Amino acid sequence: SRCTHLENRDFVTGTQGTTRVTLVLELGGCVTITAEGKPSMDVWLDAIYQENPAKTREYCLHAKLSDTKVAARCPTMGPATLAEEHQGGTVCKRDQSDRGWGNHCGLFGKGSIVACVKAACEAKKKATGHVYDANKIVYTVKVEPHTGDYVAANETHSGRKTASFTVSSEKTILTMGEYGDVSLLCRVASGVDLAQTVILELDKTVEHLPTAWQVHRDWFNDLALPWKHEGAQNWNNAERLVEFGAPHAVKMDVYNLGDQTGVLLKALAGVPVAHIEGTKYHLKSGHVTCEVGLEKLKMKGLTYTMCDKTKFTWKRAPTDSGHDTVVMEVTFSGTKPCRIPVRAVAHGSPDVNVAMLITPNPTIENNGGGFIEMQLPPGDNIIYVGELSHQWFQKGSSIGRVFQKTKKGIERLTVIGEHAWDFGSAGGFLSSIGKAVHTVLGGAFNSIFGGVGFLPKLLLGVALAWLGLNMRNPTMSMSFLLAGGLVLAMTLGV
Amino acid sequence: SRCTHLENRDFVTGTQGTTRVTLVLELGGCVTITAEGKPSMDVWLDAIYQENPAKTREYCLHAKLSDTKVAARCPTMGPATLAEEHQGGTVCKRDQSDRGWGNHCGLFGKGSIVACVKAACEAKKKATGHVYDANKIVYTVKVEPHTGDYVAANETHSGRKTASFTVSSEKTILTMGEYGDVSLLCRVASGVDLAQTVILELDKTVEHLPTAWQVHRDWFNDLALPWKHEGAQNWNNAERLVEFGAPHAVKMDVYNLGDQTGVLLKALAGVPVAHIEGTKYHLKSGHVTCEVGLEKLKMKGLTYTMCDKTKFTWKRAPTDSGHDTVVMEVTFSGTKPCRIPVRAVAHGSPDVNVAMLITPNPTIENNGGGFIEMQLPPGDNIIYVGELSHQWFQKGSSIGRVFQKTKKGIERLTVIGEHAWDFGSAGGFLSSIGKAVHTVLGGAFNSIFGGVGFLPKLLLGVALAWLGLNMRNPTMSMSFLLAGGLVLAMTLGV
Amino acid sequence: SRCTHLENRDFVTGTQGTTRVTLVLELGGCVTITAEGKPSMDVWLDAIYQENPAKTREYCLHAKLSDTKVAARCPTMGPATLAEEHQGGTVCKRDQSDRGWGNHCGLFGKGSIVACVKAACEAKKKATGHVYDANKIVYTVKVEPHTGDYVAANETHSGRKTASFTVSSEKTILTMGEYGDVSLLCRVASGVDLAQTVILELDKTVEHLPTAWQVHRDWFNDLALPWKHEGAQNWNNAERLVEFGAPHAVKMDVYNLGDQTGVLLKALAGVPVAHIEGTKYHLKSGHVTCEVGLEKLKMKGLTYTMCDKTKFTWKRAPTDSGHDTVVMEVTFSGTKPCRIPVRAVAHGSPDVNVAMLITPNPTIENNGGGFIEMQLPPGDNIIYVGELSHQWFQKGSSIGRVFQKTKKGIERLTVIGEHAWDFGSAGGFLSSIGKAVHTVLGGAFNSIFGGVGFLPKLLLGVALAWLGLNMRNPTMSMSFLLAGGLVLAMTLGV
Amino acid sequence: SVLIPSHAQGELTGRGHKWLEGDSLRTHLTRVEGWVWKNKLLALAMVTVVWLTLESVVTRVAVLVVLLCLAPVY
Amino acid sequence: SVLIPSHAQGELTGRGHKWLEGDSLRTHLTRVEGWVWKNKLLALAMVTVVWLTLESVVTRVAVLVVLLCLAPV
Amino acid sequence: SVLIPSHAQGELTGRGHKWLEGDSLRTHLTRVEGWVWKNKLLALAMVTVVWLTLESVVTRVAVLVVLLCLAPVY
Repeated sequence: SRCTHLENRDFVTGTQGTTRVTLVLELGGCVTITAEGKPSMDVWLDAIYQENPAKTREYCLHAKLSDTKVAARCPTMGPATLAEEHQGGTVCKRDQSDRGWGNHCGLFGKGSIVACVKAACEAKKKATGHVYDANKIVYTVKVEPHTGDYVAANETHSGRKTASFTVSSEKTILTMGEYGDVSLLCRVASGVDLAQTVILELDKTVEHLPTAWQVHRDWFNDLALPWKHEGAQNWNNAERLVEFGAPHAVKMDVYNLGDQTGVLLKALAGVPVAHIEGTKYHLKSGHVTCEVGLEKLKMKGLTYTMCDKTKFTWKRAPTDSGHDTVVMEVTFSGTKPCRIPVRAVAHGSPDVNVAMLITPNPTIENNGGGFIEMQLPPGDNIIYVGELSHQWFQKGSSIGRVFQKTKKGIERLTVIGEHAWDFGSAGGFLSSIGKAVHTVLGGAFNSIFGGVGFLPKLLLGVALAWLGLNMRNPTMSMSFLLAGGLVLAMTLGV
Repeated sequence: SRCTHLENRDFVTGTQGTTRVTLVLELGGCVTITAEGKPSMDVWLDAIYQENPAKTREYCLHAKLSDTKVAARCPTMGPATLAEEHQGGTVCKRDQSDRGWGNHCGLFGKGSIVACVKAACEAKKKATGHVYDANKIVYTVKVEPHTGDYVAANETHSGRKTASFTVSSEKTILTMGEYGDVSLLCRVASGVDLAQTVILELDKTVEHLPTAWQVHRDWFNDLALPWKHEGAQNWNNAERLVEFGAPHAVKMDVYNLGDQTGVLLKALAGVPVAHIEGTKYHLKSGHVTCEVGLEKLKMKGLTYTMCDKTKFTWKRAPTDSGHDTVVMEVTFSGTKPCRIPVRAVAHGSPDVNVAMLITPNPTIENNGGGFIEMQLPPGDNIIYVGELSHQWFQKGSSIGRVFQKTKKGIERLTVIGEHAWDFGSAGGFLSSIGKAVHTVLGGAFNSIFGGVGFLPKLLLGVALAWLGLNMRNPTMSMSFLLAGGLVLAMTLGV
Repeated sequence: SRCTHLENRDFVTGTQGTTRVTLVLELGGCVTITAEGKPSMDVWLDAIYQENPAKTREYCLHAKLSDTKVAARCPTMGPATLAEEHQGGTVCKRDQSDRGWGNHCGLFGKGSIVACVKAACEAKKKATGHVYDANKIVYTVKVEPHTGDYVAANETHSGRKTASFTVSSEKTILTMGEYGDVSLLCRVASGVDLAQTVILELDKTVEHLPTAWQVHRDWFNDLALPWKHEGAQNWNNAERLVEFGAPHAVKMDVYNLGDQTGVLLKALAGVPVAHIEGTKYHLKSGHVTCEVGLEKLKMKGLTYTMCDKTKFTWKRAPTDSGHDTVVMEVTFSGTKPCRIPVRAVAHGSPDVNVAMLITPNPTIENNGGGFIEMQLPPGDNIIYVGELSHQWFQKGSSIGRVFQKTKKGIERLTVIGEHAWDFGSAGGFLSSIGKAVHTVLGGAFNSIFGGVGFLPKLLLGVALAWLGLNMRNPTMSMSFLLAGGLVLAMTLGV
Repeated sequence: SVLIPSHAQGELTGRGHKWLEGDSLRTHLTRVEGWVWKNKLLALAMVTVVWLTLESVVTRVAVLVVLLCLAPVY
Repeated sequence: SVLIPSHAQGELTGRGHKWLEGDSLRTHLTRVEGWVWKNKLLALAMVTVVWLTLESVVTRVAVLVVLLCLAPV
Repeated sequence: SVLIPSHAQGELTGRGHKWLEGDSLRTHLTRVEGWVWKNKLLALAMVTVVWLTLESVVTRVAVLVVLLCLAPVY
């Protein structure tokens, strides 16, 4: 199946007789959902995108200057003036210069000078920003059944099915041939917080650069650069990129601060990448919450006869997948449609079959089948397929597996936030309480420290720790210690 | 007299029997030399320059990339190898990436991948540094006789003379006609410290940007940018502008950090400007110490007859100068060669003459003119030229003049350091002790706090004052408090 | 019985309540398994080998240098460069040399110099590292019926049978002629850790050196020599063998540090030897845990009648074995097929028979005489074969036998480690507890002191003891001293 | 990443034109002001906690100054 | 002059490709360690001054930590 | 086994070219500093144990010097 390809994968099992299971799909991830007597499914989120989003204020990065003009008058007459000073698209400065008989004034002292220039952004040095509309965003989810066949990453799997969700059409049914029907419910209101994300374009034909960035809205609105809205002809605040030198008697210099691209791209350091492929603007990082209903699923070939035990052969020997699972591929030559008798035996025990199969009831069929994936307990084991056999030392330990999965859980919690509590739960009391406590505490923490640097956050944590330790009474001492500990813990964890 | 065209004018007065005087000549400044019985002189420094200076290593600011190549190998088949990795002009990086049956390999695990790209510098985006040679540098000093003519700043005075000093230059004499010879001896290598100055050229073609900068050598030699010398064909450390994304299974991306011109110009903020003219490289700052010999000067027209008291008229009425002096110009009708009778009296005391002329023995000549410059005491005065009379209120006060001179002395100390103790000095203990104490104290302070910066230096001053407060014993407590206060005061004043 | 040919031998007895037994066979060892109701068997591990294993890395031991180049530049100019600096297979260095008029330099000071040389390796002076593949390794086990005939070490015994275990193999049945069938299950990948060992090949055709060595992977990765992979053309880090002298004005010398084979062979002191045979790579140390099933083995010739007691004669009079047994050979001339009446009696009691026979039931047949190996208690005894008789004195004592077995046990435990608890194991508390505790404590100790030398280990032990004597009041002092003693003892006892 | 450090101020002097106005205490205070408006809630929190907990006026003033100066640069 | 402030680190996250590695604990530990190894003499001078002057273990730890963090300025 | 001892350094001197630089006090101190930087944690462990168990400053200095000098070889 597809989700053996990724570094990131997860497993969830429906408890005895459960009809549906809830998931949070993370873009660039996978979940394998399994239940007794139900065919195993791979479910993942493939794309989040919109066509021609809305625009927002557009910045400039490299100014082009023209028609420099200057005027000045002597040390006792009225201030100088230029017509361009009242027009649009011009930047001007007013200053005083020293003059005297040396340059044809009648008196010695401070005369007046004014300079003006015309400013327009260079051809391809704009920075456009876009925002998504919740009424138009498309989420695409894909589902794949565990047939007994394997296909590479550049090959078309015949069982792949697609469901596209908008704010309308929140629920869909997918039909999967012999395996039956599966139900998907995915409300977009639970997904990415669209109010706070902006897509930043720069120039998309520049090779060796990403096509777009996913910057934060508050950060985007604070940049000190020239800017305008779409269609307008005259830039606001060319002053930020045009600077003036000190004046001579009757002349004054206009300087251009140059292209800012290198400063901008250094500021964007930590921002996630986004993509553009035409009319379509893709996020490459996000998540959705869904409920999957399994009741309409059914097994294939459950009534077949067993294979001829002597006919099997390996096409690929068993190998470790890196997810604590073993993968195998078998070939067969007897009467074609039949059921494979795979099993595995632990050393030092009476031949009990201990394998847990991810692909249930494997079959061989006309021009298909043969792939197997299974989990074995730690230690020395033997694998049997009919008369064919192989050996396997399963590395690791039970406590190691528990720790590994706990670490994965902590990582998910810190990456997805409050929505992590909805992963794989049967709903109810524990999950609801966890989510409520998490959200109410996180809101306050985000309110007090949103946008602050990691170093100042750590520094305040240390200060609070010291001050609580030094506090004059126990209650306040503990309160300050707890506050410092909380800020330190969260800053170090994130 | 050119000295009237600028602020920063300095008056130096000798005494009868003074053979010669020492001056520190600065760009954008000038001195008028007055003597008890000899014509006044104008002396100033016009240019410090070299022709075709020697180069130093060039830096790139906008990388051009081409012909990316990528290769990879499976988790057990050893590291990847690519032909271009050993050539020149190429940037390469090798890393590990995940593999598995999803890709066309035998095992699941970390493989090897390597990527390379040809790097160059774009057509006109290279900063280049030049350094001066002490045996070729040229200083130009100019001297003007201070005749009674007046000439605008865009027009050439027929009497001024030029001295082009080099390391191979002796004491030189300038004739300047009837006024007699004047002598100059300028000590090259007494001025700008050429061992730590670099002229930075960015692109002399662009319109709205200064043509050169005078950066510090200790700052120029450490700079995170690709660099090479003039004759080399391939760049070193091109890896400073290219970046590489996290690898996929069989691909990884090459990124370009763009043009750095805007961050460079931001760093150069405080640097002084320089200039380029064809083959000539000019500084626009610096100073040189030079001795001027007045020995062979003579006054003109000493044997001429006195002009008629009548037959004068004004051409420009008396007006206030920028330097607390009065300037005027008169016309005469009659037999031309003669001496102007000029005097001034306090209102209500015609017996005493209070004028101090900057132009001794004013004359009118067959084709000359009647420019005059005077200093008068504060208050109400009358100016007489023959029988022409004019009233004049002289603003200011004696305390104000003393204050102005003291302030300018402080500024010269701030600008040229210990060399200030040589300005206009006849020698002796004041100059000797001042220069010795200044050089030693300044050397120590520069050794400790040379490159630390204003606000960090001020903060350390505050810390030192706090330490002096904290130290328990009163006497060194106070001494250290005084030390902290002194460092604070000096770092704030400079 | 091949067990007689070797210095090292071990006996294991199956009590009648058992039919399968656990062995850990050691390459170069040998074991006799016997049960009162079954014919005895000789089983040993013959070889561990692979064909054409993988190549990890290759080092070079004698650099070849060619086409030296050098260039220099004067102080006032940019550093020198050579094209060889940007090519494959070259090593280069740049430095500063003093120059002046004496070298046509034009100015006194430090210039620049650069030198380069092409580097390769001599035809036969490479060193190749090979690694095994767990899915291709072969273990050979051999079993011998203990026929009662005898043959020397350079002769082939008709009853000897072979088994070639691999990961593919499972429990195998060997048929042994009239004696029946025996079952073997060997657990490949439970023996030597293939992830830690590298087979190091220096050269095949040197007449007076071993063909291969076995070395540890952590050591082999840090050999600090020039290194490469098969098929790659240019060496990495030839700078480790080329060395550069200090420069003259315009010359620099390149030195070669020569052959390293001597220092390598001196560093390898203490590692096990390996072997190479055509395409096969053999280890010469290692072990395999196996379970051997004795059911369906049956006696030979129980139906025969007893021999003519008067006809026997000696062919090889009784002799003392190396393993505390007696060995003899008889000849007979009567009706050939018949059982040998062999017995022995202690001198103090003429009624009780005392012999214990390793041969299960000796008989003579049309071909093959009578070899007998038997055990007797310490003291004076008489051996009878029918009328033929001989007199024997058995050295040692029961206490000595117990002590010698204890020595054997300790030695095996020290050599093989954890697997010692499986030798002759049939489950049970003592065996299980021993293996568990040994695993835990041995792993803990190894993680701390793995790879550390004996002298540092002894010094740490002594220092810990001394610091315990020097330690503060609380009782934990004794534990500190005990820790030092423990590390010292565990270092000394091995 | 390319990291060009800002040129030192006091080592070079003259009377010709300078490229731009250098960094200064007024600039520092202006930047602090710009930061405070965006982070007012945390500003009030930091001022109130120290003003309440510490005992001496001068010490509180010093700590406030140090905190404000340190806040924006990172 | 125009100042484009650096983007906040933890406000926005996920599992896609990031642009470049932003300032983090690892980076700052590396910076302080390298700086100390660059300014050894000064580092030991400050450390010993504080350790000698300040009276209590916890306050010495706090002051040393803060100073080492701020040292690169 | 053949074991050629390292030539003594202090017994010969001159101003001509030497074959290859040998050991010296500064070289050993360089190796000590490099080792300490490589194994920071172990260095602090060794320092703290003795700082806690030995009361006399001179004794601590002596033991620390001995341990540091022996560290690179072991």
